[PDB]
Amino acid sequence: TDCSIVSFLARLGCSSCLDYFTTQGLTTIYQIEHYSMDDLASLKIPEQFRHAIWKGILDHRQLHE
Amino acid sequence: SDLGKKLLEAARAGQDDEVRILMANGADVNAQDQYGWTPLHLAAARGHLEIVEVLLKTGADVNAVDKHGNTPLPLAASVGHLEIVEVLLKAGADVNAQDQFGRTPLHLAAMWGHLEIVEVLLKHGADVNAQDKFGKTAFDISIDNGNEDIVEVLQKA
Repeated sequence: TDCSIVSFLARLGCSSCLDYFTTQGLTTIYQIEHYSMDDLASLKIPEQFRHAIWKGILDHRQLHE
Repeated sequence: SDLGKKLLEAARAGQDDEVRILMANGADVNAQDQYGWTPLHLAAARGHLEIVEVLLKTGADVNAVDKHGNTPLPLAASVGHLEIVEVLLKAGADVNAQDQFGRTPLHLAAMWGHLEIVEVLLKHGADVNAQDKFGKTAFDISIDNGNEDIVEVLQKA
């Protein structure tokens, strides 16, 4: 199973957001696992995607991997 | 390619005049980054219309795919860049291209609530019955995300 941000965003239908993570050196779901709505806003993720990405991160926390 | 790396950065940053100068000086229009994005992917995702135009005029591949099956059209359709969608379609973008999760441009316009893009995609032959890997149509996704204007246009299409 792929822990890349690129796979995570693909699954969420948010691949258009990838370059906002890449420019900050963010490549794995474990780097962003503790990100708030505010952290995502600070990446300049378009507002329309923030809730979906945040719920994806929450879903990852909810696995208790 | 050094000019190719420069072109990807200029396309990312939305610096049209810089893109034009790099293309005039022989930059590879189809340069790729580590994820398989071209300057056209970057300009479509970040909403740089004049750069999309310049890149297409200087021989950009309108159907270039990254390492997860994304073409530029679904990236523009997702963020709601209607002008970019129409320019890509006019340059021969595959309206029903599917990514690794089987999502089409219609799926992603329906997902992120872009009504006028859905309408433009329908006019260009978007497939209302196309199923993604979860078995869902654009209509099903428009329900899931509450995009009510899109539910009304796709209902029993």
